[PDB]
Amino acid sequence: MVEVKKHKFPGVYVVIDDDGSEKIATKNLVPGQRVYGERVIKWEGEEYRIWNPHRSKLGAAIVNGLKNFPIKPGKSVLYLGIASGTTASHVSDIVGWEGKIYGIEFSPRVLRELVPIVEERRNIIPILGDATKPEEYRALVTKVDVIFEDVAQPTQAKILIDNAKAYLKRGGYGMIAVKSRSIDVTKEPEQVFKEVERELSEYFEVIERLNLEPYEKDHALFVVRKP
Amino acid sequence: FISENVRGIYAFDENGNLIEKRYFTDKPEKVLDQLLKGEITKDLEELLNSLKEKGYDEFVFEHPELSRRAKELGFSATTEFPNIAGERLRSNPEEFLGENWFEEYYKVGVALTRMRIQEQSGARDKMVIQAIEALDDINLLVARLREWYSLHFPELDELLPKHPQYVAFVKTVGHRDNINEEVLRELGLSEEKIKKILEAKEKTMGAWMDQTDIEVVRQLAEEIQLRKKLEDYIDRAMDDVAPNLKALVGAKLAARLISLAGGLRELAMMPSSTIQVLGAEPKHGVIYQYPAINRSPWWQRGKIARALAGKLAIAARVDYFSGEYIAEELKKELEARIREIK
Repeated sequence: MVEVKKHKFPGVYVVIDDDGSEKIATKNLVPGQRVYGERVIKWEGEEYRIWNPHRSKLGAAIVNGLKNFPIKPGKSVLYLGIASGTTASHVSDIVGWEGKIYGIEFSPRVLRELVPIVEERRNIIPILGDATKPEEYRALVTKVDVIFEDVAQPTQAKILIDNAKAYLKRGGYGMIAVKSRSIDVTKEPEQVFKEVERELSEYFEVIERLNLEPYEKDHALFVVRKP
Repeated sequence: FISENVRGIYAFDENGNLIEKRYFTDKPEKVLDQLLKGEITKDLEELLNSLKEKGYDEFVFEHPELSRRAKELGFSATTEFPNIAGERLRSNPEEFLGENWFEEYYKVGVALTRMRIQEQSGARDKMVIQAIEALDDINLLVARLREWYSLHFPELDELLPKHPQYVAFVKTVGHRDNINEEVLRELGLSEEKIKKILEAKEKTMGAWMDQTDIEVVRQLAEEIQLRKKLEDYIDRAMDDVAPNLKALVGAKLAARLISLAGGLRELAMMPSSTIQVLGAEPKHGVIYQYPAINRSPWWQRGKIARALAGKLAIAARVDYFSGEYIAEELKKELEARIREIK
């Protein structure tokens, strides 16, 4: 048995297979185009991809049951971390040829691989950039609808806030996969997220503080809204 | 006022109507890489002038570097981000660009990346070791010029200590008697240095020469250029090979580490301990050149150095494999382990 249905969320699908368990899956927007060593599938003619959560930190947020997932289809999003393309290939699928993504991990060595992908997946801009220095790509992005930050920086807080104040339409949202020690290697995780949700919500409307155990220790996909 | 996009630099009135625009004459990917960074290109100057002869004295750019070089150019410039120019550009791409405006942010989005990103290469760590090895041989040539430009003029040496400030004199003038009070000003000399060198053409002893003069100038010509190159290639290619290792202790000590271990793999294969001493054996531990280790009393160094080696190791491992930039965390982690060492 290999059965595929719609999920809580737009452009998100759930599948159940021979082992009788369920796994997330996204509508691959590019037939036969496989990033990250995927597990893909095929129903009546469509190539739904397995959004394995060990590999992506959103897999987790979603499989752990996310409530507000501002990433609809059509919605252009800024993305601070696009790296190899993995945790971010899916989010191209969801968005659709009507949506947009400006992705921004700064190690060329890495990014360099996502460059091919964007040939057929013409729905992402592979910006080698730096998101601590926002101005420095004031010319290859535009006002987005969702900032999604996944960066091993320790100031994730003011990074999100500042990219936000630059490119995030009023009423836009924002999602920041926050590592605990990433922000403080001496401060207790529970106590950190209280300080993140604090600083963070001094500019935002805090929608939801979602944990990520047991896919990632002290990880926690916040979802801010810009009033 | 002034902002940028895939099409050109735009100019905006206090209320957001379009003042003047001008499209990129050279490849966008060539120009952005400069403006975005804060450098001024020919289109950003030409628009700065035509905006002026339209009757403007105020300027606001989105990058504080642009607007700092804008005023060392003459134009008074304030720097505010996001300025109403870009807040006008991004919020309305199609207005300016056309329907397919996105395609256009991508076409040029990609182009620029493929620029900034060096093609995958089997062994660039080896290319670095080389260029590091060279920068060591040029160190010797520079040391060598010293007594030379001086055989004919011993004074200078003490006056200009900084090599690049110094090689200025030779490269351009050569002979003691080629000295002008009006080319003494130019080059960057102070008033004191405008007499400390007008005391040159006519003061002190030194065996003038005419053929020698044009032997040494040929030496400074070839000294600058292998130097820069090496320093600048060693940096911009420490980004492909070991960005973590790099942002940890600066591309040089980085490159020195890769080299000292004779390749990347080799470095990666190194325990904290093997790295705490990689560098020397009265030298002892290349990594001790670290700012915070040096500024500290020997009794505390052994401790910090340990902590560095632990993070340099990681930097290597990831660098070896994936090169995912995790420097920040580690620089953080490290800065937090050291305050406890006090």
